[PDB]
Order: sequence, then structure tokens, then C-alpha cells
Amino acid sequence: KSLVGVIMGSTSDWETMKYACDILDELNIPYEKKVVSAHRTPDYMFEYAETARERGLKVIIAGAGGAAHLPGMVAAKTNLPVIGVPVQSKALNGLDSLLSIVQMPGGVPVATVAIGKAGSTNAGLLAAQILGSFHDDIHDALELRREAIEKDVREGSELV
Amino acid sequence: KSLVGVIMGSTSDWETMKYACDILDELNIPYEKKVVSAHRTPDYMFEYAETARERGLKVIIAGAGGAAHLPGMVAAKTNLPVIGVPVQSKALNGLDSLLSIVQMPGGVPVATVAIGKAGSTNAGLLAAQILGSFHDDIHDALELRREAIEKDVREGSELV
Repeated sequence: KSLVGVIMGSTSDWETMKYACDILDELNIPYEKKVVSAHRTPDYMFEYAETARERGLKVIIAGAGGAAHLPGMVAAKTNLPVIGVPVQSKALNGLDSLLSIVQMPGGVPVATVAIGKAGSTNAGLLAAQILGSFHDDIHDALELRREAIEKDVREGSELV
Repeated sequence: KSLVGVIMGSTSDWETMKYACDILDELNIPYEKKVVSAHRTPDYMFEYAETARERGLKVIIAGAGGAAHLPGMVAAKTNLPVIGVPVQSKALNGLDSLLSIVQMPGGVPVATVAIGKAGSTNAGLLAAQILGSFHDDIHDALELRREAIEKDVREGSELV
């Protein structure tokens, strides 16, 4: 049973959103991934969000660029934590994506991460952290993962 | 036993961070509030972050402005979810705060919310949502709060 839903407005955002999914896979967290568009499939977006809780999801990761409304509108329709990944847009390099996602009004939080693939990775990790707040096995896995990277960086980053 | 830690670098940030605490008070979620500075008390910041999980905290809300490093450095030191509130800075109106918080690299997510008061309110709600991913009573209270606001706004839609 999926614990995290990873959604995005278009297939073109997949190369960004796959980073989140890779993290979930690495950590063996069950998830689903779907294209759900705020602007092209608005009714479907509402159905997806409003039924997430009953479907067993605990966290939603939503990616969008430009006038990026997907994370906020999903957030307006569920009280699951919603993590917003600003996709890097062509003209404004994700500045529009960022402001469109992060500047939510009081009452409807969206947990916003960095523009692009770094943010996407981080959305997966943040979802895992949210689960880890109550599943010690996931928290332990996150700790070990971080420890392993710390060692790799401190001990195996030779400069020539 | 506090479930949320609400921290900020300066007593002057309280004007912003109070809003997150008002939400927690409203939802009867036990929390602690402290002045922890990334730049003025860096050792204390590491100790606070390191010991949060042991102490029973499940989420940390951190507010900072300007070259805002508090949320990110706390996040580097704990696998609890960390919510970053960008405080509105004087010269750049929180643009510096926002970018210095949200643009975290892969491996160390910070759940970033809006600049200022709206963001602070939302950090409290987001922490509650994170708790609500395990605690059905908190999730239900969030749903009820939102439903009452919906009614106040909808059965109040007339501009007279």
C-alpha cells in the first residue's frame, strides 16, 4: 500500500520528479507516481487530493513549474503534508515556480523545497523524514544513509 | 512533553514566530520555544539539533532572516523534519531569507514556507499535519478547523 503519492502536471516534469522517486525506492518506501495537472485536469486533481487520506497516503509530493499551482491546490484539498517541488522553467529558471509554490496564505501550507532536481531528491527525503517521525526503521535508515555520505565526502573527495 | 521545537535566532524574530506558536496552542500541541542562533550560538545550535529526537521532538520549526542558515544547519544535524520560516528582512524584504532557506542541496531537505506571518502560521499547521500523519485526532482537528474556515468564508461570500 502506497504511503507517498508523487505527482506532476506533465510528463515533461518526469526527469525532475524521478529524483524523489529514486529516494523512495532506495529507502523501500511504497509509493505511486502519476501525472495530475492543476490546469489541464483540474477535476482529477481535486479527486486525487480529496481521496488521498482514505486511499492510505500519508504524504504527497507535487512538482510543477511556471505558474505552479499544483502543490497549492492539492494542499487546499487535503490535510496530508504536501511537499512542493518547483520545476525549473524556461524563461525564469524556476523563479516563477518557486514564488507560485512557496508563498501560500495562512491556512494552507505547502512544504517547499529547492528548484529542480536537488529539491526533488529532497522531497523524497522529506517524505521519508515525515514517515520516520513515527517509523523508527525509516529514521534509522535515513541516519545510516546520511552517515555513509558524510564519510564518502570527508574521506573520498580528492582534489587534483 | 514537547512534540515541536520552535526556534529563532533573535528575540526580534518572535514577532514573526509567534504565529506558528499560536497555531500549536490552538490545536493543543505541546511545544517549546527557544532562541537558538546559527551565527551567534553555533555550538548550541548543533546541540539543540543533535538532541531533539532523544528529547522527544518530532518536528522543528526554525525561523531566520537575511543570510538565513538556522533551518538548514539544524536540518543537517537531525533527520527530524525541519520547517524553515523566512523572516522578512529589511533591505531585501525576505528574498534573501527565502533563497538562503529553500535552496538546500540534495540530502538535507528544509520544508520551506512563505515569507513572514503567513509562513509562520503555516509552519504551525504543517507541523500539525506531520503529527497528524500518525495521530488521527490531530488530523481530524485540522479537517474541522479548515471546514469551519471554509464555512466562514463561503457563508460570508457577499461583499456588502
